[PDB]
Amino acid sequence: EKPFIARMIHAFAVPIILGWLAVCVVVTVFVPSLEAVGQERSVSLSPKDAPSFEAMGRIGMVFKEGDSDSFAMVIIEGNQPLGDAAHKYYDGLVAQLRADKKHVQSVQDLWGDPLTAAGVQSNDGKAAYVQLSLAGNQGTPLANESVEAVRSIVESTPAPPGIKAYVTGPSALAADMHHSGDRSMARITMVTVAVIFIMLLLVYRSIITVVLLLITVGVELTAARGVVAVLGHSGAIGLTTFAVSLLTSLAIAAGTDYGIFIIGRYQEARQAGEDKEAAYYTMYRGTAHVILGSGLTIAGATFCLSFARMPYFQTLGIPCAVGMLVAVAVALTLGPAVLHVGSRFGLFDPKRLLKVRGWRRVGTVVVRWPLPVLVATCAIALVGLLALPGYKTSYNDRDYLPDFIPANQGYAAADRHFSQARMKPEILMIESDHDMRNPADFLVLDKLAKGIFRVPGISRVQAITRPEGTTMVFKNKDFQRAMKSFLSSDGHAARFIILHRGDPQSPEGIKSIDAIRTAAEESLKGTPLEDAKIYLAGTAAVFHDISEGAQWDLLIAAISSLCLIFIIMLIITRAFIAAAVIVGTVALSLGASFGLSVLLWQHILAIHLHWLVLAMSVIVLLAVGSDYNLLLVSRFKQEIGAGLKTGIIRSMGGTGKVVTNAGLVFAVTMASMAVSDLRVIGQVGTTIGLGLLFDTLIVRSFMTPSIAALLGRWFWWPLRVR
Amino acid sequence: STIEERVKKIIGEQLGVKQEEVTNNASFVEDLGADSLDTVELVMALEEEFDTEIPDEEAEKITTVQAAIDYINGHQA
Ligand SMILES: CCCCCCCCCCCCCCC/C=C\C(=O)N(O)CCCC[C@H](NC(=O)[C@@H]1COC(c2ccccc2O)=N1)C(=O)O[C@H](C)CC(=O)N[C@@H]1CCCCN(O)C1=O
Repeated sequence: EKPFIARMIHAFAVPIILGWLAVCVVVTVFVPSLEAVGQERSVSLSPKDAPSFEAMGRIGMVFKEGDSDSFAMVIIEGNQPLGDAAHKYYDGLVAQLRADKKHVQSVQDLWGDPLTAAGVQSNDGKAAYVQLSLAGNQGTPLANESVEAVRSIVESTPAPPGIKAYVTGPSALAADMHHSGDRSMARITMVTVAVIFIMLLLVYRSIITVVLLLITVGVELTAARGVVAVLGHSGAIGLTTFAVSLLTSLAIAAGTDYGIFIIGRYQEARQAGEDKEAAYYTMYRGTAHVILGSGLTIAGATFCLSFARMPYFQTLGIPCAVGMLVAVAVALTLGPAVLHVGSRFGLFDPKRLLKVRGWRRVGTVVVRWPLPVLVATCAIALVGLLALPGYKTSYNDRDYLPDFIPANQGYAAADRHFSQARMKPEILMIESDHDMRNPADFLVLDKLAKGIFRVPGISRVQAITRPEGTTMVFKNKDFQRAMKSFLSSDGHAARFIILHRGDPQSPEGIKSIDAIRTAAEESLKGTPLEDAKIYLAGTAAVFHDISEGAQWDLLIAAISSLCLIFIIMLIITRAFIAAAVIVGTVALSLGASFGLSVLLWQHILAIHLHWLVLAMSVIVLLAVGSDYNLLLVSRFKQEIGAGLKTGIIRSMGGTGKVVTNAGLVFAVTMASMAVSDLRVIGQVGTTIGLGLLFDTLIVRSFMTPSIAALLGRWFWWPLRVR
Repeated sequence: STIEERVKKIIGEQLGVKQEEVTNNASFVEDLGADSLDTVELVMALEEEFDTEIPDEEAEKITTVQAAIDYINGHQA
């Protein structure tokens, strides 16, 4: 049989090649580079419905401390106790920062006040800092512009001798994370292509076939990146450096996998003795639907991230799905077309011999004695859960960027002279219709401050009644400036600046948020301010919410992706238990990938996994593992009719080397993102790489064939097979 | 065509043996250099060439090609 679309691609091959190339050039010229769009259409880090976001907005609006979620800390450091020259320079800097109303919405200038100066000066006296509130939420282009403007102002002001200034804070850290992620993109792609070229040259052993495969992959990659850039430029989608990097790597790996499937089936058909036209038609009949299933599975898996809560997951839905729906159509059309055009000149005939003796022997060893093999590999797959009790997630984005980053460099200026919690303050605000100016409510405020000072892990409570944060007046001249910054202008609300001992952001620190809330409630209970509203904001509260939401979004994304992949495989194969197995044998095998990744990062390298890693890696692992299993099961579907068990052996003999090559190429592509400056991207890539090595070496090789041999004809229920 | 022709076909395909090379008098292990797993795969393949299951102990009677032909001409029933 010669299927229709195969005939049409066969007749119009050269026009198709030139059409896709023209589209590539048109898109690359008529819209900017995708990374440039990412820095033009980036998303805000915080979700909108988070209490830690509403609280910060409310505090900012009530206390007139701007209208943004973002805040940035300016650090002043010196090689000696800061003299009056430091104060003059700081006054000039704060005046200039105030002049820039477009970006700096407010400046919590405390070091300029001799009274509260002790509350921000380093205990050594060699450093000081001031909190700025910048327009635009964390990570948005407005915040990026604001942090760049503040940084330029700080670093252009003439520093006195022996004094240095830095900029820090979540906003600057996010901006620098974006810029460093887009700075390493060229290197990621260069190393990916170099490694693939060094690898594929040892598989096909002729440079022409490798070069044509890589050109097909490049056309796919550029078309996908270009379409996603078009959508981003049109404003229909947000973006993040994670989305761009994952899209690039996934497009490269998946395009190489489709090209490898195409060439592998064509070369097997040629080795069997079929001529060029019949070989191409067999290639299409045996790989056209496998590639489409592979594309839709990955697209609908990465699309399931669109249901996540956190923006760092929610924004990976549309861009990745569009990139994979583009890279697949280009694969399905340029692949067969370029294959046929090259077949005119005899480029894609196999140079080596497609020896299959080893895989047929393994197939007869696994089909015979299926259940022992299934048990033997289920033991390996499930022992990866032993790392679960010791798994510890780290929320400190500060550590996963290079030390030369200006934001990270500024943080070092705090560690050298401050406790590591000073640059991560947490703010508690109480609001009521009463006027807090009255002395009785001031005693209530003091009771609240004392109560929260008792909370574990809390070191300092800088408040209206605690100008320097330590234990100790409403009419004094210096105390008036405390009114100007620690009570609302109407007197209806009061804010408490809270500092921790140790990192507030760590899993230990964030749990204190509930303790702080409870202690505040006990202090306010049985008191006239009991009716006063309470809000919590800062890094601690923010990442407490992130910890709460990440579990749910990971779970929902994983479950939805599993169901969608199952539906796609059921459509492709039309066998219920078959489709169930194709994805179940991968879901069970997620334990091995998780265990290996934890054992490599957390235990061996002593680097905890970033909270993004599992969510961004499981979605790809499910899809790609199910794709390899789909290839194998579709080959079963083909070869069956020569015996239910013998077809399994023949199918392994045929597709054994193809899937190994595709799996190694994909895993090494994902494992090549460790080169990225964002160590978070490195963790994601390495987790997916280890997982897919496990799949391609064990799951599809022993689990699926063993289950197929065990289930007899029930593997294809309801399909009637003799 | 006849049973013998296509059992010959499967033996040849399993062992990589040429059509003119395989013969009734030849033995799988010595003359054709067949492996033990090759014999297991070959018997399993005949189990689906004809709907007849061969017990493991019954696989002791498959030493040579002529034995396979004469065994399966009767056990095809
Ligand atoms: C979510 C993505 C899903 C898969 C899409 C595949 C995309 C590649 C397009 C290749 C070129 C074909 C174009 C037309 C397709 C439209 C349907 C159509 O025109 N019709 O409806 C006729 C019914 C008989 C089909 C016939 N199939 C058969 O007669 C039976 C049924 O399945 C098989 C079979 C399947 C795979 C491998 C070996 C097989 O023996 N034998 C067979 O030639 O294939 C199919 C052409 C393609 C195929 O591979 N799958 C079919 C797809 C839909 C029908 C049922 N269904 O669910 C499938 O699996």
